[PDB]
Order: sequence, then structure tokens, then C-alpha cells
Amino acid sequence: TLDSGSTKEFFRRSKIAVFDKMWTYMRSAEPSVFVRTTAEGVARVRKSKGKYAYLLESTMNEYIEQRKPCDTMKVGGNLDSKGYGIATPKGSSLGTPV
Amino acid sequence: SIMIKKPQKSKPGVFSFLDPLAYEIWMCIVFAYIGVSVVLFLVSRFSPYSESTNEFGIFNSLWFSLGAFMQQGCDISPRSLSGRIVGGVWWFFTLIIISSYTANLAAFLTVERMVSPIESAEDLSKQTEIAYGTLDSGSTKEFFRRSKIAVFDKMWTYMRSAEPSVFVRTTAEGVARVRKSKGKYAYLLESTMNEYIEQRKPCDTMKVGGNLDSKGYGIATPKGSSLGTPV
Amino acid sequence: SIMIKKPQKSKPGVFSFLDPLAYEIWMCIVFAYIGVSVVLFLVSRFSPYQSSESTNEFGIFNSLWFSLGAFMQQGCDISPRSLSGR
Amino acid sequence: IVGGVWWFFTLIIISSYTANLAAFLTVERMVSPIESAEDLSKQTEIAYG
Amino acid sequence: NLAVLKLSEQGVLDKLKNKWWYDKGECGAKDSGSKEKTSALSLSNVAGVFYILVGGLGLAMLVALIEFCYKSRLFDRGVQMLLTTVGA
Amino acid sequence: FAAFSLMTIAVGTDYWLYSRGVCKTKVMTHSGLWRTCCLEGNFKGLCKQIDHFPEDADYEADTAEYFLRAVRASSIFPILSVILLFMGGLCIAASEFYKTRHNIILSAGIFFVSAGLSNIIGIIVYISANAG
Ligand SMILES: N=C(N)NCCC[C@H](N)C(=O)NCCCNCCCNCCCCCNC(=O)[C@H](CC(N)=O)NC(=O)Cc1ccc(O)cc1O
Ligand SMILES: N[C@@H](CCC(=O)O)C(=O)O
Ligand SMILES: N[C@@H](CCC(=O)O)C(=O)O
Repeated sequence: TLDSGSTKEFFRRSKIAVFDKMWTYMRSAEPSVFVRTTAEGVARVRKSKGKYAYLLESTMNEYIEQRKPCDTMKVGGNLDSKGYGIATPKGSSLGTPV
Repeated sequence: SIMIKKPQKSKPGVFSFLDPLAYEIWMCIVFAYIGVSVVLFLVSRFSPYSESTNEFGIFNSLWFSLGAFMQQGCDISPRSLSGRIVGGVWWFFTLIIISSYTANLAAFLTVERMVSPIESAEDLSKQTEIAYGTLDSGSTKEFFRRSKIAVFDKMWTYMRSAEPSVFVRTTAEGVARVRKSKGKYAYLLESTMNEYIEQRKPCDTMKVGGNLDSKGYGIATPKGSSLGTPV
Repeated sequence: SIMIKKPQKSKPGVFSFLDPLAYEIWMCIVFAYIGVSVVLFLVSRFSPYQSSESTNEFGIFNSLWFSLGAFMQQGCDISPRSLSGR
Repeated sequence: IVGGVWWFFTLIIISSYTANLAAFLTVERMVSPIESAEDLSKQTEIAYG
Repeated sequence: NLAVLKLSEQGVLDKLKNKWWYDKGECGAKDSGSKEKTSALSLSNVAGVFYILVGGLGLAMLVALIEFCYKSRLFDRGVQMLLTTVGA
Repeated sequence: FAAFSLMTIAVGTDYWLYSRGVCKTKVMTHSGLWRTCCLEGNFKGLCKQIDHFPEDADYEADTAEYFLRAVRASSIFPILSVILLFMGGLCIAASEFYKTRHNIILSAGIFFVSAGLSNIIGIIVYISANAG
């Protein structure tokens, strides 16, 4: 996954057993299966030749699909229903007008 | 294990090669055969002007159409314009149907097996059509009571929410209920019971799916008697 | 979302036998048929050298018949009988 | 009325023949010399321990 | 606000949505959309072929009739040249 | 004469098929051409006249399901068999009178052939719209 990432924390805190085994494999990794940025993982999968999968969010996935060289591919369905939103410091006056 | 009424399979009859067409089609092709050959005769012998020049008659035409139909060739061909223009239609007529015949007989000669209904009991949790119960005062019934797997929990929910009673009082009672339910009441029992019911007449029952757990029969003694260790 | 009724299952129509091949392919079939018949007619009847023209039986109409017969798997009576039409 | 019957015969036979011929020329099934052993009693060839 | 996020995190929403939409797949196409029937050819499939057959019969018979009508009672080698020039 | 007799009987007939249906709304059915008559019920022999009126998805000019029905519930091809068959019977009866022209009876058999062709088309469309 992406380090310092909500997906990585999701697999940490997840309680579904298949995800638990996935988190077990990810924490028991030789070498590091994690990356530091998105394009890093992109290049890793573009060079892995079907040996390193990647996890990210569906919007990122379809944007990478709609670009050259189109050598990537979305497989399977989704897993949950996340959502982007606007973030404010807790209690400021900008919250309700935003 | 799960025991349900075995569906009655159909056996192929003697004339099981005329199957991939219907009897209406078989009579229509005969009618069309007669009509095409007689129209060819009519257009053939029509005083062209001398008269015995052409070779077609009723009998020649009758097997010309047949030898055109089955791909065996012929001996002679229509030479008049209209004879040719009707023979082309008969050629186009055979090329569709006999291709359909072979291509569909290829479909009939692949599978004969039934689609195998409600298997692995998950649809027994999903549908609401076929009922199912257990034996009362029974370890299986207590197992579904105390069970914590969610599919079994929903099964227990349906079994306790039953109208009328899906439970029975004896094994042969449930046997007769499934033998008369006509695919509407499933039954649950143990695999040895199931195979013994399968190996008897009228063999109208059937085991489906796999197993669910690993139970075991044993000898039972009152707690603490001297018979325990020698038994 | 939009809800409407169920529609009814439209069964295939009359001219459904020629369906598995595309219309363009049928067109090229017709054109090739005409062309092959004409070319075979040209190869025969080409002053073959008292029979110096009626050596073959391939008229234009006979060649038309031959091509149509050979296409649908029943060979006709005649045969090309000479080189370069075959 | 011999020959047309013979034609009907040849049609129904070889159409049945050529149904799935390609499946019958790539099969590659196994051999399995023994299963319920008892040739481990009978022969002397294959050892077992 | 905190509780709904707990439910979305632990997938209880997924479980309930499955229970009240997908476990009650009842009517038709959801259950029977992945099955197979072999065939049986009916006449309603093949009817235009018979129509073409009978129409061609009538056409051929008409052609023979007008042929006998003509022979009961190209042209000008020569103007064939006119025809082939205007055709070219 | 026998062909004309059998064709007129077969047209004037309420017994072609046997299925399970109704007699008269708003059961083994003694069904025929338009009188879908019935038997083996509360009453036996009340012959309802049938035509086309489905309750569909409102097919507008679906030709293969509309013009086909128009030819079905107006038997034009079956009735034309009777027409041409008696026309040819008239010509073969007029063989004797106005004779010695060796041309008239050629015209006769054409009607018999074409009447059979109309018959086979009618059988096809009847089975078609039964399964329709
Ligand atoms: N002058 C004097 N005195 N005498 C002169 C007299 C001379 C005399 N008139 C004379 O010369 N006569 C000569 C007449 C000779 N005419 C003979 C011509 C006969 N040719 C018939 C050839 C028919 C070939 C039929 N072929 C088929 O049916 C093919 C072959 C097959 N696979 O079975 N049918 C198919 O392929 C069906 C088929 C196709 C694909 C598939 O996946 C499955 C299938 O079943
Ligand atoms: N929106 C996410 C992206 C990374 C992830 O899904 O783990 C975040 O900011 O944490
Ligand atoms: N051996 C079981 C049979 C009945 C059951 O499985 O529930 C018992 O005595 O309880």
C-alpha cells in the first residue's frame, strides 16, 4: 500500500479474516512491500512483470487507466465506500459555511 | 447431510436421433420435398419445341430432389432456365437446414446431466421456497440452536419461524414427508442414514452436497461405573 | 433513477438466417461470385485452336451456373476440362 | 430404395461422428498401475515399506 | 456522528445491505441467469426459409409460363456496339 | 372431388387441435379455426369465436408479430385452396365441352398445384401463430 495512508491503517485495524491475513503478509514482508509515493508504486508495478500487485483508490485507478501507455488494468470490484471531504480545524467558524 | 427427492430423469428413446428438430418441421420438409419435385416436373415436361430431348420426368425428379437434399450429388442437372432457377432455390433450402441439423446434434451430444439444485445449503438459507426441518429431541436440532456460524443461524431462524411445524417426531415420518413433498420440503439427517435410505427401494431419494462436520457414535455409560474402561 | 415496465422478449425475425455473417461480407460474396464467373468465362471461349470455338461447353450462363453450384456443395455435371480455368 | 436408405444412414452416422472429434485427439489421461494394492502382494517388482 | 463511522468501518452496513437486498434474490433472472438449456428447434425459428422456397417456386413457374407465351407466336449485331459504347 | 371434399371439411371444422384453455371468460379445449370450442367442464359445447387481442408492451408496427396475426385471424391462404381447387375442377369438368383444342386441360392442373402451395403456406402460418 501507500505508507502513512488510510488504506494501510484500514488493513491494520481491519477485522475481516481475509484482510487480516493480507495484513499479516504485508507486515511480514521481505523486502518492504510498502512504498512512499503513488508514482513509486506505479513504476514498481509497471516493472514487476506480474509479480507485485498494488492497492489504491478507484479514482486514482481509472485516471492511471486513461493515460498512456495504458499498460495497467483494473481488476475485480470495490471493497468499501470511502469519501473525500473538506477538513477544518476543530471548532473554527469556517465549518458551517464551508 | 441433506436428503431431497431425486428428480426423475428422462431416458433417450429408440428414435433419439430425430431429436434436434420438431415433428412439425419433419412434416413440413416432406411436404416441401413433394412440392419442389412436382414443380420441377411441371416446368420440365411442358412441350418446349423435340419432346423427348429433355431427360426429366416424375421419377427422375423425385430422386433428383432427394440426391440434392442429402449431399450425394446427382446424375444430371436442369438445363432449362426455369429448371435451373428452381433448383438453385432447393440448393439454398438444404444448405440452411442440414447445417442446422449437424450443428445442433453437436449440441445434443455434449451434455445430458441435470443442473443439480439447491446444493451446499446456502440457497437453503437464501430462498424461501423449499422448506426443511430436523428430528426433534435431536442433536442436530440442538446443534442448529447453539450454532454460531451466521448461515446456520439464519437457518435456525427460519426453522424456529415455521408455519406449520417443519420438525418431525421420527425419521420415517420425515422420510415420508420428503417423499410426498414433491421438491418442497428438504430434510436434514446424518450421512449413514442417508446412504442407507439411498440403497433401498424405491431409490426416489438423493444425497446432495457434501458434509458439514465430523460427529461420532460411541458407547455410553453412567458416569463413574466400573464398565467404562473395559468397554 | 428511471423505472419503466418490463419489455417483452423480442424473438428473432424472418431474415435471421443470414444473421451470423455481416452485410458487407455478403456484399463482397456477391461481387466475388460475379467476378469469378466472368473470369472463368473469359478463360474459356478464347478462340480455342472443325470445332475451333465450341471445344468447351462453358457459356456465360453455364459458368454462372457452375459457380453457383460449386458454392453450395453440389457439383454440376460439367468440369473445366482445360488448364487456366481450373 | 436401398440407396436412399443408405444415404440416410450415411448422413446420420457421420454427422454423429464429426460432432466432437477434436476433443478425442487431445486427451492425455493417466495410467495408474495399482490402486487397491494387492499387487504389492502379487508381483515382486515395485518395493514398498 | 461517531457511531455511523464505526458501522462503516466495521462493515455492518455491508452486512445489513446484503441481508436486505441480496439474500432475498427471489424473482427470476438473478437466480436463473446463469443456467443452461441445450435446444429444441421449433418451426417459428425457421419460417422465412420456407417462405423463400415457395416464392421461388412461384417465380420459376411464372417464368416458364411467359416463356411458353413468347414461343407460341442480342438483336442487331451492330447496335451492340452502340450499347457497349454507351455502357462504357 | 375427394380433395375438394376433404379441403372443405377441414375448413368447415372446429376440431384441429386439443390443448388446455378456457371456454368463455368475463380445461381440455375442442379448439379449431376461430370457434375455440370446448368440452369436459361445467358446460360442453359453447363455441367461443376467437380473434387477436393480446395485452402486450404496445407493439406499434412490429410487422412479424402484426401482419402475421392479420394473415392468421383471416384465413386467406387456406380459403384460396378451396378457390383454386374448385376452379381447376371447373376446368376438368369443361374438358369435354369446347374440346379438340389440346390446350385447355393444361390450365387445369396449374390450379391444383398452386392450391397445394397455398395450403402449405397456410399450415406453416397456422403453426407459427399457434406458437406465437
Ligand atoms: N455420348 C455418349 N454416348 N455418352 C455420353 C454420356 C456422358 C454422361 N452424361 C456423363 O458424362 N455424366 C457425368 C456425370 C457426373 N456427375 C457426377 C457429379 C457428382 N458430384 C457429387 C459431389 C457431391 C459432394 C457432396 N459433399 C458434401 O455433402 C459435403 C461433404 C461432407 N463433409 O460430408 N458435406 C459437408 O461437408 C457437411 C458438413 C460440412 C462442415 C461440417 O463442419 C460438418 C458437415 O456435416
Ligand atoms: N485519501 C487517503 C489516501 C491514502 C490511502 O487511501 O491510504 C489518505 O489521505 O489517507
Ligand atoms: N445420534 C443423534 C441423532 C439425531 C440428531 O443427529 O439430531 C442423537 O442421538 O441425538
